[PDB]
Amino acid sequence: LKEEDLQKELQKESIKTLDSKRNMDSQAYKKELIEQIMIAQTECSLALDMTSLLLSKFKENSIETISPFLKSTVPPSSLQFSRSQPPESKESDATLAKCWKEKSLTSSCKFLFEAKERLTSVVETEHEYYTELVKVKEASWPLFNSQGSNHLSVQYSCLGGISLGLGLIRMKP
Amino acid sequence: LLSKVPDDKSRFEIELEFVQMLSNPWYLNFLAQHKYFEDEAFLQYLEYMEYWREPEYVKFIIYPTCLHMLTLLKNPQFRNDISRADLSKQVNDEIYYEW
Amino acid sequence: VDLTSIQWRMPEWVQSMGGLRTENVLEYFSQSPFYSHKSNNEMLKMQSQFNALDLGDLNSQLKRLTGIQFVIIHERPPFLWVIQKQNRLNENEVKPLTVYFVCNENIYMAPNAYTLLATRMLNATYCFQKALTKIEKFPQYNPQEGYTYPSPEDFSVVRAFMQSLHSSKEA
Amino acid sequence: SDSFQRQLVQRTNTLNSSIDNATLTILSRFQDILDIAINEGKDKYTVAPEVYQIECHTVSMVRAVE
Amino acid sequence: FSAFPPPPPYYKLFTRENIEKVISNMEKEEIESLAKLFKKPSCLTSGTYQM
Amino acid sequence: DISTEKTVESLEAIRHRIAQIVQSLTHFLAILHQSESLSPWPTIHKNFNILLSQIHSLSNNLAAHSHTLQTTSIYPSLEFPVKEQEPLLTTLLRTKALPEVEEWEANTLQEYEASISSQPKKKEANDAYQKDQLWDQARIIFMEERENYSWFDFVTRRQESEGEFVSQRQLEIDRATEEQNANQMLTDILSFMKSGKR
Amino acid sequence: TSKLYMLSESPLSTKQILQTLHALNMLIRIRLSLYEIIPTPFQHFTIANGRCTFTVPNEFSVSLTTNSQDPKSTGISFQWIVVDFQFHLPDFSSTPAKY
Repeated sequence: LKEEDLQKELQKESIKTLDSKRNMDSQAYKKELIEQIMIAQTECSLALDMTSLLLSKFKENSIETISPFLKSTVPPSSLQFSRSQPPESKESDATLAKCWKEKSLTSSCKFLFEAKERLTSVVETEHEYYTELVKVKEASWPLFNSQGSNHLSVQYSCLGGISLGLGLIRMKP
Repeated sequence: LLSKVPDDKSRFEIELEFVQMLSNPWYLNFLAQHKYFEDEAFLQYLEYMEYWREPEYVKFIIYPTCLHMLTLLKNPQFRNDISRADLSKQVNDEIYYEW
Repeated sequence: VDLTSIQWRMPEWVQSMGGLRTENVLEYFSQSPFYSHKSNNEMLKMQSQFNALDLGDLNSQLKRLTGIQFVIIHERPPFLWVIQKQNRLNENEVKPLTVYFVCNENIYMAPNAYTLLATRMLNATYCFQKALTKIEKFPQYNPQEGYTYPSPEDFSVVRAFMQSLHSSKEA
Repeated sequence: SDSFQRQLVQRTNTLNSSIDNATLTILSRFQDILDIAINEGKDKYTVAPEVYQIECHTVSMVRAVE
Repeated sequence: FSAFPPPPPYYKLFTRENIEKVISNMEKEEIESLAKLFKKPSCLTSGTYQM
Repeated sequence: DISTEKTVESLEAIRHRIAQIVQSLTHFLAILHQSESLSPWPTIHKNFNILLSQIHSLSNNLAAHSHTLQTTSIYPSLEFPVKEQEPLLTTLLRTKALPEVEEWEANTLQEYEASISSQPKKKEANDAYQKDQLWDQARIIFMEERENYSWFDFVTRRQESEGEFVSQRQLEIDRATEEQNANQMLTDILSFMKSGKR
Repeated sequence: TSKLYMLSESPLSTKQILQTLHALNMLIRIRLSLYEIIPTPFQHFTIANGRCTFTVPNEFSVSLTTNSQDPKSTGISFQWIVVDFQFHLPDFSSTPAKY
């Protein structure tokens, strides 16, 4: 911010639908991920705990499987189960399932298409770079893979002298 | 793209009531949990709710809070924190005290 | 109307009658969407009009009768009761169609193990699919640079600063 | 140390190992998408894991290609 | 355990695509007219009080 | 009571499976937290895969004991009544779908409503059956087609098999014998130089 | 929770923000003239455009040069009741840029 620039902009301003219409971090993606797996883990851990309570009524195997917080809080042999009758199936529910799978397949095939396109761009640049490297070594300049293991380096100090100097070719894109 | 099926009078009765819902903080919390704030259409509909601040229209609204609530919701970090239960209780308690 | 996800009670009713009883647990049940008015207990209630009754009579007449019946499976006086929507076509043999939960003046569905574990698995799955779908678009692959997500002199500049800072902190 | 020829054959067996491993994961992944593509049993709870699997397998295929 | 009604379906209708289609309508001056009928706020004067 | 004990062993098996997947999820969480920057795609992807294997095993168990699990029903009683005062029970045994799942379902059903706007419903179910058939046919013909090819050979396509043949192990045996006889040539010439053996 | 999550209307008057800047610079002059402690190498200062600026000769293709102006509300005049101290806010110029 500069006073002259601003006096220019503000001096320029002195010269001058009811609906209002308006149109990332690797750490941020990280947070989204850990968030999601954490909610998964809390759900599964809950199911685990409950099943463990019941079976712990009927086995040693599930005093082990129940969480220490829960087994401290509540007495074992707490839950029960009785034979009952399974619920009526919902037509909407099955039509849902089929709709889900169909959308899943279409998603997959689209993803394969775009992945093919991006990898074709990649292979294109790669082909460019390597045709230039081939051009270079056709002129009998030795080259060695660089220390970073990315790209390759030409040994310009290959005619002679004391020091050995080599430098990597990079594409300025 | 289903054809719209709205009613004229009914949707201003309804949009009034919806503004009212926005007054409630717990409704905002559920709304956030259901990730309705993920949708851009929702946010444009919020700006459509800006029509309810107009005098002839606001003359009808019952609970003033919603208006404030609406300006509060224009900050997205606020949306993710009304997903939070703690802040939700903070907001409810803040009204309760004003009340 | 999905009956299982929901949690119902009428504290107004309970206070109207007063305390939570065996028989009042079955009446409370009668007020709930869980109870069905075509029930056999409802047919009995219709047949007797403002007279005393007895509970042993209640079970013994439940078996005498054939059809859909709601009985008490387990009973705990202080807080919780257990009801089931058993159907007996004949006496002495009953097929339980649903079980039902009563707790702290509250009625609950108490659902089938398959639906609980299944829904749990479904949640977990959904989390997975969402997280993976968010991640899969992000990373970049260059074949010489590797997988990417979008100097030592400067490091020494930092060392100089942190050492300056440690100095000022000690002071 | 190993012989010179030992070095050469060591390398090629390595490059193979890696490379048939990648092709084989391409094949096997596509195969198992196919195994899962039918929606006849159609337990919606079984269909949803299936959806996850599909996504995860296609991504695994692209991984192998890379 | 506690739950409230979802907002109107036509919230779900909004897109900045259809918005851009109605500003293209404005630039020109069926579907578009239905969209603007949808976008107006037609207040009412008298006669209705219930929820 | 026989049905009861069968349900007991069944739910024991599902308990073990879910235990293992909890362990794998916690491990994933740990690897995620281990580095401040997000972890390398190869490793996280590997972990998505193991997670998949776990959940697949679980879905198989649930569908195998699906009948015995949907006949049985769970209510707490007797010994939980000491802790019965708490709403923890309601939260633990709740079978409400997650809110995201709930919406998701609603949206997909709306999509079906656009589709019924397109066409009548009775026609839909038979078409669905016909498609499932299609997929099974695609599966078996892919198995056949694949078994037909040869994979772990050097330039040995079907077409190239017709063309020529190339053997790596024969080359290797060749070079090995050549180096061994060459070494014998060495030791022989060395003993010649030291003391004539020409 | 409102005031922390509140957000102002999005228009900022650019003539306003100039006048803020003027009053801000002017207010750093106020502060500094009656700020208790200046180090003697800092004794020459320029009250810049928006900024306070401070120069001390240095190497590595630059001068040691820092710019200060501050955002703490409470103190703005209390900065003078707190002659002892102040939040100040910097902006220093060297030959590097990001770091």
